[PDB]
Amino acid sequence: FQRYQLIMTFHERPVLPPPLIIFSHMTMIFQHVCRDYGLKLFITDDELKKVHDFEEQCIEEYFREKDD
Amino acid sequence: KSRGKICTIGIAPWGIVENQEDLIGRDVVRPYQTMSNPMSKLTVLNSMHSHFILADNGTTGKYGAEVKLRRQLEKHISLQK
Repeated sequence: FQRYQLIMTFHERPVLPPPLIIFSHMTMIFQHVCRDYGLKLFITDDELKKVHDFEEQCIEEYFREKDD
Repeated sequence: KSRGKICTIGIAPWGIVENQEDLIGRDVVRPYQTMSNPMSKLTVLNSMHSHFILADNGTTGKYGAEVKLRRQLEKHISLQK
């Protein structure tokens, strides 16, 4: 279960390690005055329709198998 | 009770559908209502039918617009190898 938290907390971290992370801390200030993957996955309407059809097929098969 | 699909094909005249409209969307999913009103003098399309072929001769509210096409299609598919 905690593998997910490990992966997320290393996905959110800056690249540079704490010995030289002071550079990544300074650059955040410069971007202060100014998720394609890793968290989510954005899809078009055709892929969304295909996913919905797949999911309804899966739930129908699940109920049918349980009854049988 | 069972898996798998049956290829049921309905060849119906266009003039007897309860909603001639609400179906004009070309190559796009269109909702359809199965509820029937006995005073509408028409009939609704039957669900659990995989494919439809709506044949129209220009009239509305009368049968006889699909028998010849259905027989011709049966003849042509009978000769198919």
